[PDB]
Amino acid sequence: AYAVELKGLTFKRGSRAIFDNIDVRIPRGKVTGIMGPSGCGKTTLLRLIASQLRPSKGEVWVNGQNLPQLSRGDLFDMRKQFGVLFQSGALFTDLDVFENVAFPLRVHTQLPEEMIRDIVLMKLQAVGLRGAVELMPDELSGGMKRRVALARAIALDPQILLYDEPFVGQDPIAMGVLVRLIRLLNDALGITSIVVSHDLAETASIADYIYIVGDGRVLGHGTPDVLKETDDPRIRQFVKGIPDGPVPFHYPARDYRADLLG
Amino acid sequence: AYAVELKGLTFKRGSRAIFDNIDVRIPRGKVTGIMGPSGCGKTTLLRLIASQLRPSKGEVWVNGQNLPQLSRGDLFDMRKQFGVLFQSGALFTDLDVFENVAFPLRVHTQLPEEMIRDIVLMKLQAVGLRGAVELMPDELSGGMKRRVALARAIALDPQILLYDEPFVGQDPIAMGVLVRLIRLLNDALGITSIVVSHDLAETASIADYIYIVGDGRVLGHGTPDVLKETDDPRIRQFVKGIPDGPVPFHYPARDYRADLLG
Amino acid sequence: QASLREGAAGELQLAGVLDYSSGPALREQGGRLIRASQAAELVVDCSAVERSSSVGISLLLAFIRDARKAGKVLSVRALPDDMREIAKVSSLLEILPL
Amino acid sequence: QASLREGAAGELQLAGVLDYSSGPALREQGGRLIRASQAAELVVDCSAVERSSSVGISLLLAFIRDARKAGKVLSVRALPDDMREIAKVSSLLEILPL
Amino acid sequence: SPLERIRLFGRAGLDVVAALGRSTLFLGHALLGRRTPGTGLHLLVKQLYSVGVLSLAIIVVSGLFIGMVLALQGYNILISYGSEQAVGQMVALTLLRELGPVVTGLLFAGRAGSALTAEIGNMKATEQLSSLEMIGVDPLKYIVAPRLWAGFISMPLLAAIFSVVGIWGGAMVAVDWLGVYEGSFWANMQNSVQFTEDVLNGVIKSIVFAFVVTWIAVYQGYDCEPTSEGISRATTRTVVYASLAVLGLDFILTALMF
Amino acid sequence: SPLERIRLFGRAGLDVVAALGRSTLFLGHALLGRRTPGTGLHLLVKQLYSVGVLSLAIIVVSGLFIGMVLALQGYNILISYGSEQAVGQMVALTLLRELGPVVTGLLFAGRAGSALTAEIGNMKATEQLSSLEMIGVDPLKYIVAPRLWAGFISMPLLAAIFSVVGIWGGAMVAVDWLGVYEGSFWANMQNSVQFTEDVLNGVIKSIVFAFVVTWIAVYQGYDCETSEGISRATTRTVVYASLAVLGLDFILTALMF
Ligand SMILES: CCCCCCCCCCCCCCCC(=O)OC[C@H](COP(=O)(O)O)OC(=O)CCCCCCCCCCCCCCC
Ligand SMILES: CCCCCCCCCCCCCCCC(=O)OC[C@H](COP(=O)(O)O)OC(=O)CCCCCCCCCCCCCCC
Repeated sequence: AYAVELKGLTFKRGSRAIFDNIDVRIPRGKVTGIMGPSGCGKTTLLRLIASQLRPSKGEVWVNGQNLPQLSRGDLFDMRKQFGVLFQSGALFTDLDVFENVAFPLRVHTQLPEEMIRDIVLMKLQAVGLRGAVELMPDELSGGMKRRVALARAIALDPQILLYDEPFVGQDPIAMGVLVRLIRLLNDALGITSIVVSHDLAETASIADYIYIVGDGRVLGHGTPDVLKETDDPRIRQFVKGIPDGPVPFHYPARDYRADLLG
Repeated sequence: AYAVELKGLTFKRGSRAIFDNIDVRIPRGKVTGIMGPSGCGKTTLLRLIASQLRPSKGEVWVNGQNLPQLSRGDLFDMRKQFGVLFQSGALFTDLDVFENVAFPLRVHTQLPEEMIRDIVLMKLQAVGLRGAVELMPDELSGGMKRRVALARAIALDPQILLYDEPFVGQDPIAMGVLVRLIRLLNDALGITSIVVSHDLAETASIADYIYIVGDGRVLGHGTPDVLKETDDPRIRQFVKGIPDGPVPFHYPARDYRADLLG
Repeated sequence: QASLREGAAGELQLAGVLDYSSGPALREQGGRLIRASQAAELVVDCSAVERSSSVGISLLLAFIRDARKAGKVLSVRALPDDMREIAKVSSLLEILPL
Repeated sequence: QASLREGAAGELQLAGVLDYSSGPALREQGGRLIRASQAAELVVDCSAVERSSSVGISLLLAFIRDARKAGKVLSVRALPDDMREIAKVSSLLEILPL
Repeated sequence: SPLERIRLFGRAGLDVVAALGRSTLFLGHALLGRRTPGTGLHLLVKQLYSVGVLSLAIIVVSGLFIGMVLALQGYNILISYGSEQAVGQMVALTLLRELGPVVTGLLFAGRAGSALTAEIGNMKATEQLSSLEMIGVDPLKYIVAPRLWAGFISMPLLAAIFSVVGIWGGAMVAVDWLGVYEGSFWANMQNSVQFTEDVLNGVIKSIVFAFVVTWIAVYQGYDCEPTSEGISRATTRTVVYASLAVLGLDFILTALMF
Repeated sequence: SPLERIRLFGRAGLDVVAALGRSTLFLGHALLGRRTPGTGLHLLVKQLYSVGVLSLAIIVVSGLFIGMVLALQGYNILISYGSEQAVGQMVALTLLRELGPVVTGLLFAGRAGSALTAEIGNMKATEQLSSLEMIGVDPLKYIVAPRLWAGFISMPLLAAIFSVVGIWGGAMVAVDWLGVYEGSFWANMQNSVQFTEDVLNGVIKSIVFAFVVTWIAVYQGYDCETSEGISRATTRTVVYASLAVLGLDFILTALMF
């Protein structure tokens, strides 16, 4: 069926209305991507499907049953189904790289310590960053501090894995290797991938069913091509440069002739 | 005939050789760009042609007389020639937006506080942020926190201006207005621009004579389309995704058989 | 550097390069000295302007704020190309009477 | 869920689901209790393996790291296509012989 | 606006008690919520190294300095009276019941009251603290619970070490720099301190701060807004509030037992 | 490895003795370099509001609390000496001669020894300072020189206010709940305080680790790396400034008992 479904979901932070009756339907096996202008809280939609933030009302069908209606004895087991990847890696500074990638194994699973080593190595291998199995996260350049986090994600073989603005703020090489890695992951393992990154220029390549999110509601959805010609004013303003549109370019000044003379 | 000429510059930071015998010419009126992989010192090459850092050996020739061979009272006057737009704004958190944009004017010039308002406004109605002329940079959104810095830069009416990582990490509807402003300032005013960012697609779309910097030396230079098929191994690896090439994708591990079986 | 003359009969001339140097000098020497001696229709003519920066526009925008104080109506003729561009960027083309 | 039988005298067979739970138990009951026989060139036929994941790969991978210790040689036959993918993802292609 | 100025003042005042309630809720959820899978004693050991052992040099040099200051000061004050042979009683009385725990509060809340807040703040602002919730490990029982338990059982030990080194370094200046009878020093010292009334009193006064310093030094780090400036403001809010709490709760805990 | 640990310890020993040198050169360039084009007195006033006036609500309440502590304690240790009237000649000696000037250091270097280094390090991290040299303004004499001058002339006033509030708190608690005769209290206090050896001594004792607290609070923020760099530099300056308060307290009180 579908991987993640949010039928009639909404969420607010101290009466701020971050999301109002939004709805997203993620297809299993395909790299969907949500994105939106600065401040729409894409990351906030990320943590909802990861049960890191409680939805005000709605339900989140993740790989079947909904999350916020489960006991911790079952939600903690559903945590095995998906990983994440926050930009800047979000690496544990207390643990060196090997424990940093073994951590998800040392929580959900009780495997012989030597099996954890084989699994982590064969995981750090796929992500390339296998050599520094003893370095410390501060020693790792911001480029490879993300691939090791991706390796941590793909441990336990999660069926879906999110991405929090992965390719934002890095050279075209360290971004090319990361997009190749997410492509290899989704294509080979046959696991969903939800790239939550506002940079459309790169996501449009790796997006199968790309969504848009802005002003607290689902701002259309489809394949990248059909959103390049969406004809929606706000969305056609987003998907191309076109600075001024539904989102303004100026600030609500009183008047130029007013401030300049009076 | 060129705006900025670098005669055999060399720079090292604690015997690091961050830049060895580099020689770059910036064409007047053309919005050039420089870029490179993560950590090739582009930020330093910026502060270098702006005399924020002292060249160990060599000379930056700017608009005639070279910078690092002048008296403080003369280099300070030369500071009227160029501004700098740092990513993340580089806004003065103490002063409100008005005094912020007026700051470079209250330094080089003793002008009536009623005349400075006109220059600030006309240099803020251009960049769009003429409204929040009284807000504090703490309150300005992460997007417009950069356009006000650009307004501050274009104050004093410089002849060249430098851009540190301008379009990296922002929604396209804001990168759109920013790149439109970078192209307008060059086209309308006729002032050189030196974009310094590793956003390959966008920089190649805006830049005229793009140079590339890599691990301490100039990695060739030319028009954008030329560098797209130069077939220079490292450069063709850079200007395309192509995760592997001269820069190794893998980390120097020991042996995939050894680290796993032993 | 700069200059300003031809008052009481319109045709308010302006000399060459208008930078941070010649800013406040002309600003004062036209602000009250020239402005007082003026009559209606206050034609300002920046013909012999070799070059100018945005301080030049602010000066030309300093002639409007006091013309409203002085009551005399005014307009700008023979606007150069550099000032034209410094205006077009700030889009205050209509602000300057032509 | 899964089991390990028919060993200690030749072809050692696998069962269906090699998940994370059945990982350590299968490893232990196969690691020595089957390998330590020193009978012949062990063949591990993963025929009836319905579903598996990287834990299954390490299981097949721990299966050989003791044969290398015990001197004898073993190789996998009929490797299911899902584990084939899980291995092809990492650079592991011929490190696991078949 | 003056009326809106009073509105903002009342807003901050109510925000303070709201944050206090949120903080005690957080402490409750941290200390006795549930045994999370990643939890272990190695956490407590690592934090006891990050909170206590690293804070040993500062507290020991402070003890030596504040001890010789207390001695070299009282010796002057006692010289006029003539009871200099009781200087040993003075330092062991002030540096053990009032100046000992108070200064080791003002100091443990300076190093490990700011290091803790900045640390778990930078955790929260690099998503390292959120990514723990996705793996399922509750961050409270893994990131802050060892901080709390390494502040509760490392500030009293720090205060004991501080008072011991201060007493010894007061002796080391009264005896071998100002010349009083060492035997008289130690003897007159151990006749007028009344352990059950001063030593254990200072230990309880130190425990109460140990609880109230490592609680507002780890909360203020679990609550700072996730940025590079919210953290640099929390690592000052925590030093201010923790010095204030040391002083105030020491005033209370000494009015409760003179 | 032992030899590499000894190499690293020698490296750190050369660093700390070179940092003091770099910090001294930075202080020199900051205090008496030149006259930068953008300076003035408005900067000094602004940073005096951030350093001193914002650090009033902490040290005033600290003075009150430590005053009632000093009184409620000495009276207890003096109830057995018979001189329960000397409390005045105590909460005006301990809170003036050593503890009052010192605690103002241990606390000012916690509120404005940390906020100062955070505000002047996050500046270096958000490119503020590096964006000041391009405008031509010397960052040292525009950003850090007003911090130094707002720490030099606002910690002594903080110590004086702290001592005044502490003396008054010791009075309020010595007379109200302790019942000591207010007359004899203020009498013994005013008599045995010896201005030239206690008040001015505390004031110079405060100026010393004002100059030395604002110096290493400003420098440790002008020389930090990233949010993790500043979050560590603020701890480093809190520690170094408490250490240089206590150490300078010992060294100064040794020169004048
Ligand atoms: C003569 C009358 C004057 C006397 C006044 C009495 C003052 C009493 C002392 C005041 C306390 C100072 C704390 C300051 C912290 C603050 O302001 O609180 C400020 C912060 C919130 O500030 P923010 O706005 O930054 O969020 O709140 C917290 O951090 C919550 C924790 C505070 C803990 C308070 C102390 C609890 C007491 C526990 C004692 C029992 C321990 C026994 C266990 C074994
Ligand atoms: C009446 C006399 C006038 C008084 C004159 C004032 C003297 C000023 C001297 C202050 C020295 C501090 C310099 C600045 C430090 C800095 O910024 O430098 C900071 C650097 C930090 O380097 P890192 O980057 O490696 O951390 O080093 C330090 O942390 C220095 C620690 C400060 C400790 C000062 C304590 C001095 C007293 C020691 C006691 C002696 C022990 C003897 C007991 C038996």
